[PDB]
Amino acid sequence: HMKIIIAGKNDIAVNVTRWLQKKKKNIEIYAICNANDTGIDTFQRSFKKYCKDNLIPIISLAEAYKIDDAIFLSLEFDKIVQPSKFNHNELFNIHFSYLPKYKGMYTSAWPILNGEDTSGVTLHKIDHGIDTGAIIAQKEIIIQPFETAKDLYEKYISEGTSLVIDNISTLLNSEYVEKEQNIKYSSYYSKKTIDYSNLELNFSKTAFEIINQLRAFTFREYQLPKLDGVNIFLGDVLSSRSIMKPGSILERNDKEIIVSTIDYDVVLYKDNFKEILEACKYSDSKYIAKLIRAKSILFEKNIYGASPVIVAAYHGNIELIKWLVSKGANINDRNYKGTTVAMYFKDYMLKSGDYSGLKMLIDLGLDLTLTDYKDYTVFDYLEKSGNKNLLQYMMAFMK
Amino acid sequence: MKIIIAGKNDIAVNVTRWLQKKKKNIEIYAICNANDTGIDTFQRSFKKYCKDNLIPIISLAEAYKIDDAIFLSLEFDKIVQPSKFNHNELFNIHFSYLPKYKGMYTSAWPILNGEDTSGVTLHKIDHGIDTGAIIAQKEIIIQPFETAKDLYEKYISEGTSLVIDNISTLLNSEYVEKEQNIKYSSYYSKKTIDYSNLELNFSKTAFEIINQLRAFTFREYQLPKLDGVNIFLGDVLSSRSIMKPGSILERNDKEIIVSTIDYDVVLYKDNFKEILEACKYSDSKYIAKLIRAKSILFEKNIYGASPVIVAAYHGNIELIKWLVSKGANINDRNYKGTTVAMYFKDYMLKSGDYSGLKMLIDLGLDLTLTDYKDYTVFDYLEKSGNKNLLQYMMAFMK
Ligand SMILES: Nc1nc(=O)c2c([nH]1)NC[C@@H](CNc1ccc(C(=O)N[C@@H](CCC(=O)O)C(=O)O)cc1)N2C=O
Ligand SMILES: Cc1cn([C@H]2C[C@H](O)[C@@H](COP(=O)(O)OP(=O)(O)O)O2)c(=O)[nH]c1=O
Ligand SMILES: Cc1cn([C@H]2C[C@H](O)[C@@H](COP(=O)(O)OP(=O)(O)O)O2)c(=O)[nH]c1=O
Ligand SMILES: [Cl-]
Ligand code: NA
Ligand code: NA
Ligand code: NA
Ligand code: NA
Ligand code: NA
Ligand code: NA
Repeated sequence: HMKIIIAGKNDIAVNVTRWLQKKKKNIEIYAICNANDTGIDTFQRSFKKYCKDNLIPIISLAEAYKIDDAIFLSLEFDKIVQPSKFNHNELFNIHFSYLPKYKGMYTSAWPILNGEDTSGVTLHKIDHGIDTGAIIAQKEIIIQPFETAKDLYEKYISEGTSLVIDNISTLLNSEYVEKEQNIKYSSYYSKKTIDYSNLELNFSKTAFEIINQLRAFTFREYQLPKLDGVNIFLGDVLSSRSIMKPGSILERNDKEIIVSTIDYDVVLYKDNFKEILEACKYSDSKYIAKLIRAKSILFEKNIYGASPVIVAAYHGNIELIKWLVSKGANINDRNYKGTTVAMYFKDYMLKSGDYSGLKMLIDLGLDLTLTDYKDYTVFDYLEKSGNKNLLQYMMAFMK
Repeated sequence: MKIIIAGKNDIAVNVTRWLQKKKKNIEIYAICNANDTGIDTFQRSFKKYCKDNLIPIISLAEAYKIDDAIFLSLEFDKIVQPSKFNHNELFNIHFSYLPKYKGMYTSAWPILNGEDTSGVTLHKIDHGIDTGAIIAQKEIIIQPFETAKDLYEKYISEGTSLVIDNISTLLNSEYVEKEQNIKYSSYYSKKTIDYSNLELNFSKTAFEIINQLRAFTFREYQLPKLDGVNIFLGDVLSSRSIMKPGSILERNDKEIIVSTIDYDVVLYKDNFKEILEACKYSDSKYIAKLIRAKSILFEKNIYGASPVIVAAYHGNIELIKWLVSKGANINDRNYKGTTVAMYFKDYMLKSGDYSGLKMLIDLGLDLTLTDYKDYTVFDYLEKSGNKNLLQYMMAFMK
């Protein structure tokens, strides 16, 4: 007889709700969605789309205020909840910082920008204020020095998901503890603190700070940082210290732009992801290696979720797959419909008739049991297309 | 031995002064910052001190040619060519714990950002800005109650001592250098704060806004304002208004209460002026009721007069004892270097009542101190022919 209202967006809303349906089938779910959920799966899943496809009713916040016997759980939700319009106090939020620091907006950027080594996710009570209610559970997150705003956000989504799952029973059974947030070190950033319509690198800063600007503004689906309108994908601190005014362009080549700072010169790497992606169809690793300035560009994706590893698999480019995996690519990487590397590779196998590299991919960790967001395995697609012969081949190599 | 002092303000004066007393064989050349007006304000003019002490004033171009000098920058404002000197004895005092807080407004940014500490750094002048290898640092604890002005004064004081503590090593190539790290480096330009258009930001937490107050509280430049009304500090309240941050919840003659992102804040209206006036004649019981922030007791008017000075001038000894027990400086000075003892001396002359001198002495009054014309209180008594008071005060000297 319990009820829960899940209000928000992206993979956190989707995977928390999924868990509920799998492990809490018993509980009635109502969903609230954000204003800019279009019902189309982008780099994050559409929660609106998920709810419609699963017959989970979508309600408004107005209506949510009047359900007395429900828990309310907000996950990247875009609406100011007014707690007094509820007739209960079981209102919970996952905020993407280690509160009491970084209340408010852009928590994937500000910690990077300010030079933080760590951040966190915090489950808390909702009160009238913004990210101010009492803390229930938290988890510290390491921000690696290579990681971008995008990587950080994806960690938020992932850890935020687990924290909810590790606590949701206590929320449902009213078995949780709370602690008021401290005054000291409390910080907050409004939407006005960064103007993503007019984003600008500031070279009157240290190299350290400037590399953190790049990192903090590297979130491809929104933007990359620019210099003279040229997109940049990361950069490094050089050993030289130019006499010239900070902001002064020291060199341009095909791959990079070097710039004067307050202290050390920085090299900014021109974004060539699109060129790299094209090249991953047929080129060997030797050729890709020379294209690469920052190693992490190998794990970037275009607006459909296609990565270098995914493109490599689609064209059977097995020596490149191996290399990409050795550099840290995910052998089970997915695009934004959940289509896996193994599914792309199956297309290559059908087209070429060369099945011989499957065994080696399986040894790299390739997982044939995974399902896309229609809940199909590669096996279901083969059976549907009537390729029984390739189906049994693939079956025999899985583990 | 020989030294070029390039810079401005009290630290440059203090180090130069110290050198003329404790190392009278050293030759000194100065460079002054262009915008030194030659006139003392709440900071002393280095240019003025140099002209009055016949210290030669030279330019960067000249400094490059003096091969047997060390070059000491005490907030010098010009980029130098390090390698153009024929030596590498090139030093700078910077008012931060480097590599953090490179650049400008180092009395503000650390407080704004919620730091508990800062410091001063003696380092090499090298390529970059504020980036040369570290020679010696002093950590400074920034107390929760301390303003920009309090921190600036610690910088002056501690930087001066940093220099003095290390001056032999500087003159004799006997220091140890450690190149700075890059990690946690920060820098702020002069564009990062616009002091001609300061606005408090209330879309912030209580902690941040109190730290804004502190950071912007530097009376001789400005105080923070709400409704064009000046504020001297404030406090966090345990209540939490539903009203948009920045909404005024209450006002009276003492204070203004405002909504924040989290905890309501009380902003205390600046009543220093009222306090200073009252110090002429009120006792501590009355004064204590005017105070909303203890440290307003140590502010100064445009001449440099504090409560303890006004009290001494008026022979208000009961209040001096109290002020001192609150942390005041019994030897405070105005912007001419006129000490508390000099003001009290005037009171003794006007009153003919000398008996309170022992009480101030026991509170720590120092009569040997000198003003910026270099006179003690005894010298002024001499010049004025007040031989009786001079004899009375002299009786106290061991
Ligand atoms: N070569 C050299 N390096 C130094 O680090 C140094 C010297 N000389 N000489 C003395 C002092 C000078 N430090 C500075 C610091 C900032 C500006 C300056 O013009 N800053 C501007 C604008 C530049 C920008 O932001 O790009 C500002 O932001 O306020 C000038 C001199 N200094 C100490 O070691
Ligand atoms: C709106 C926006 C966000 N971002 C980054 C910073 C944010 O932390 C991150 C997620 O932003 P967003 O998708 O707005 O989610 P949330 O509002 O829940 O933080 O995306 C950009 O890089 N550019 C943008 O224009
Ligand atoms: C110029 C200025 C400085 N300050 C503070 C910030 C600084 O760290 C501190 C000392 O500055 P100061 O050494 O006077 O810097 P400047 O070269 O600009 O004179 O005073 C103000 O509060 N208001 C102001 O208008
Ligand atoms: Cl198929
Ligand atoms: Na209610
Ligand atoms: Na914005
Ligand atoms: Na530079
Ligand atoms: Na001259
Ligand atoms: Na300014
Ligand atoms: Na409030």
